[PDB]
Amino acid sequence: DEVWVVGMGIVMSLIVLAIVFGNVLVITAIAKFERLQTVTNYFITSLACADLVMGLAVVPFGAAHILMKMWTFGNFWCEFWTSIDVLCVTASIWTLCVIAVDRYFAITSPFKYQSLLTKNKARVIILMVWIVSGLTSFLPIQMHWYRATHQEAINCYAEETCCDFFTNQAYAIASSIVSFYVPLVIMVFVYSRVFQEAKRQLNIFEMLRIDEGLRLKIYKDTEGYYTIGIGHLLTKSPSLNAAKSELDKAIGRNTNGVITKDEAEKLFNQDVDAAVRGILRNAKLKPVYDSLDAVRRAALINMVFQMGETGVAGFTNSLRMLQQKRWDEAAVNLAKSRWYNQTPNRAKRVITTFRTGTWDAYKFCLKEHKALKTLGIIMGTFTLCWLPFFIVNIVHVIQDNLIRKEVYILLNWIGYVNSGFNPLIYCRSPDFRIAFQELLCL
Ligand SMILES: CC(C)CCC[C@@H](C)[C@H]1CC[C@H]2[C@@H]3CC=C4C[C@@H](O)CC[C@]4(C)[C@H]3CC[C@]12C
Ligand SMILES: CC(C)(C)NC[C@H](O)COc1nsnc1N1CCOCC1
Repeated sequence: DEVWVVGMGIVMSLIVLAIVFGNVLVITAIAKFERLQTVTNYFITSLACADLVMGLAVVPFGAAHILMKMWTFGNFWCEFWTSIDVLCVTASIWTLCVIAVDRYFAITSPFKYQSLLTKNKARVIILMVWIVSGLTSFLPIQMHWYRATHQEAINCYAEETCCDFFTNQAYAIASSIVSFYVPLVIMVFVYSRVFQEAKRQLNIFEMLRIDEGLRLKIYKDTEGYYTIGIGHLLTKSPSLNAAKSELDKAIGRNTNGVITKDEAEKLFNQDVDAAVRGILRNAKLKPVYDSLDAVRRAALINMVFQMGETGVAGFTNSLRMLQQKRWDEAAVNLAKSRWYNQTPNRAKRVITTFRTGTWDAYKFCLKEHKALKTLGIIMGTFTLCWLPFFIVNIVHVIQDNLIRKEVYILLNWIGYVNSGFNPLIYCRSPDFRIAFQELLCL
C-alpha cells in the first residue's frame, strides 16, 4: 500500500536521523570536554562509533531493501553491508563485556571507582576489539564460509537483486555463539557481581556522604546552623564571621569560606572518628553498639553524627528494642520522633537500615553508584533489543519452518533502534547533560 510505504519511510528516516545525530553529539562531547575523557568514556566512544557506523552504513541500506523489496547496490556491496552489520553488533557486545570486566577490577581494587587501565592501555583494548571482531565478521562472509547449499540460497547469491541473508546451520550457530552469547553470558555474570560488590562494600563514609551531602562553601542546614563539607557543623551562632573564625582555626589557613576535597575529607575523617569515640564514652549507647551487626553499627553512628551522643541517648525506649533485636518494633518508636519529622528522607534510610540490616535503602544513592546503574541500563537494554532476534535466529537453525521472513527482519530492527537509545541514556550522567546542552546552545 502507498500510505504504508510513505508511513514506513518517515518512521525509518526519523530512526536514521536519531541514530547519527545522537552518536555524533556523544562522540563530540567526549572529544571536546576534558572532564569526560575517562577510560570508561573511551569505551563508550567505541560503542557510539559502532552505533554511528550502524545508522550511517547499515540501517540506511536496510530501509531501501524493505521499501523497494529488492537489492539495488550489487552483490559486492551486499556482502560488505552484511559484514559491517555483523561487525557493528559484535564490536558493541564485546565493548559492553570489556566495560563490565573493567568495572569489576575497579570495584575490587582499593581505588573502588577509578579504572586500573590507563588511557594508552584502553586505546589498545578498543583497537584489539575492532581488529579481532573485524576478522570474525569479514573473513567468514568474504571467504563465503557462510553460504548455504540449498537451491533457494544459491539462487539468491547468483541474483544481484537479492540480499536475503541465507546461511548454513554451522555458521549460524558458530558466529552467533562467538560474536553474541559468549560476551553476553560473561557481561551479565561479571556486571551482576559489580552491582553485588557496590552494595556490599558500602560503608559509613559513603552513607554520610549520601545523607549529609558535600558542599565546599558555607551553607545553613534544615536546623539553620552554619555547616560545611559533609554535614560538619561550624557554630549555632547566626553570624557569618563567627562561622568563618571557627573554620580558619580548624583547617589552619586563610580559607575565606572555601575548602578543598583534601580539606573536607580531613575534617570528615575526624567527625566520623569522634562519633564512634563518643559512643564508647557514653554508657547508654556502649552496650547497644556491641550487639548490633556491622550494617546497623553504621546506622547508630549516623544518628550520633547528626544529633550527637546525648541526643541519640534520649531514645531510651527505642535503644532497648535495638538491644532486644526487635527491629520492626524499634522502627515504630523511631518513626514516632521529632528527628523523623525534622529529616524524614534521611530518617527513612537510617530506620530501614535498622529494619533490614542491609544497605538496600542506600541502593544507587551515591553519585559513583549512579554511574554503575547507568552502565547497567545500557547493557540491559542491548540485551532486550538483540536477544529476541538472536533466540529466533538460533531457533531457525534447529527448525527451518518455525518463524516467517517478516518476523526475522522486525526482530533485527528491534536491535537497530538500540543504536538510538544509548545517547538518551547518557542523559542520566550530569557530566554528559552539561556537555550536550553546551553543544546544542540551550
Ligand atoms: C567500518 C570500519 C572499517 C571502520 C572502523 C572505525 C574505527 C577506525 C574506529 C571505530 C572506533 C574507534 C575508536 C573509538 C575510541 C577511541 C578513543 C579515543 O580517545 C582515541 C581513538 C579510539 C581508540 C578510536 C580509534 C578508531 C576506531 C577503532
Ligand atoms: C541479517 C542482517 C540483515 C545482515 N543483520 C545482522 C544482525 O544485525 C546481527 O548480525 C550478527 N552480529 S553478531 N552475530 C550476528 N549474527 C546474526 C545473524 O546470523 C549470523 C550471526
